[PDB]
Amino acid sequence: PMIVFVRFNSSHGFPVEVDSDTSIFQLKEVVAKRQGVPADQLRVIFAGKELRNDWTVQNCDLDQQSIVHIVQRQSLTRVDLSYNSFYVYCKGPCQRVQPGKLRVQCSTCRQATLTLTQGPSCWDDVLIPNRMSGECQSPHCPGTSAEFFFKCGAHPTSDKETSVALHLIATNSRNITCITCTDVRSPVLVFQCNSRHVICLDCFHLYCVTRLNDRQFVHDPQLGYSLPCVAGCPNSLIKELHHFRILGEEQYNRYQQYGAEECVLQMGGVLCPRPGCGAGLLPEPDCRKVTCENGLGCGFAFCRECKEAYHEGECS
Amino acid sequence: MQIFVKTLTGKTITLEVEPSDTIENVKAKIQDKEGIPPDQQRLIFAGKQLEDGRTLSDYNIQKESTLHLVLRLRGX
Ligand SMILES: [Zn+2]
Ligand SMILES: [Zn+2]
Ligand SMILES: [Zn+2]
Ligand SMILES: [Zn+2]
Ligand SMILES: [Zn+2]
Ligand SMILES: [Zn+2]
Repeated sequence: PMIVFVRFNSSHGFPVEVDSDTSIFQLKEVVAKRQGVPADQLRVIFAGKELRNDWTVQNCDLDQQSIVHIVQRQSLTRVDLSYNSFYVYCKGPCQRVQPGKLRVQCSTCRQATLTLTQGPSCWDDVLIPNRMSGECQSPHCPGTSAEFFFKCGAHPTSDKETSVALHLIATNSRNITCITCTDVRSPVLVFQCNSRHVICLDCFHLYCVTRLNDRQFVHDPQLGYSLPCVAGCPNSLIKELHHFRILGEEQYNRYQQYGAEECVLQMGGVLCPRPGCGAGLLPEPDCRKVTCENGLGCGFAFCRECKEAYHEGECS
Repeated sequence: MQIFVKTLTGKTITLEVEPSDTIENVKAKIQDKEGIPPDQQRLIFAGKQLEDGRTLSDYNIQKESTLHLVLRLRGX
């Protein structure tokens, strides 16, 4: 036996115990009795698809305590974008990289009632907004645009309990050796250089930690603060910066802080030199007098060039 | 959902947002809390300057994540 959560026309999810071999029609019957409606007017929507009455729960790839939407009047469970599953960063309760689930909602009413016209065939289809289309089966919604989302697969997750997809991470099903340690591990991160160099998560973490602490991350105005392929290949900066979640919580926050500092500096700004401040400031380019100014700054007025208290004339 | 906005001093503000909120909405919320006019705010996530027309979901910004705030000085 297993439990399936049912959201009945956007209602709060109630559990239904089923068997692996329970048919969708049987599930429609019990929900029908509970809601006082005829079963023939029910439609079951899951993972971007309407489930047919003759399918069984296990045939529909319904995991334990997942959620189906029921409305009135290729499955995303089997998609492979490139076991070879997807991975997310689960911020809680796992606080780690975990195998993920690909799901989809209506981009206009934000409910998982949109059925896809076609399934996604590449990461771009699920990562680029509005790339895929469908019909929101909600009674009063004219939504036609799909909004994909990801959930951690290591425990049950509510409908809005989403996690960021780390689309460079792949199951190492073919035992590719790590470019840096030469060992075989799973999963691995695949850089988007021409060579598609593969690195294990142990070495990727150490790569990130050592480069962060040495201020060797790279600032790119279009992408942010990132790192390229460990082998130095060109045009290989990581674009989805949540991959640096592999740093762990403390170092990830230090990464975000350093990245913002570097962003200020690249925009031609200055970091306030007063001890205990360090506020990021963007004065006029021609301006030598910089004042760290309702509750954000420390009030220090300093010379942009020598970083001492503002002074007339040449520095020193 | 809850997100945090921090200056580079570590000063922290908390906002209630939706993933579909634009960066301009986020700046209006910051102005509502701290009085900083939006024209002086620059928001940064993971080192990337955030654009007024984009949404939090456009940057995959998650519940409880942090944006960094730096200030444009117009006086200077
Ligand atoms: Zn998890
Ligand atoms: Zn809708
Ligand atoms: Zn390795
Ligand atoms: Zn490479
Ligand atoms: Zn200051
Ligand atoms: Zn000076």
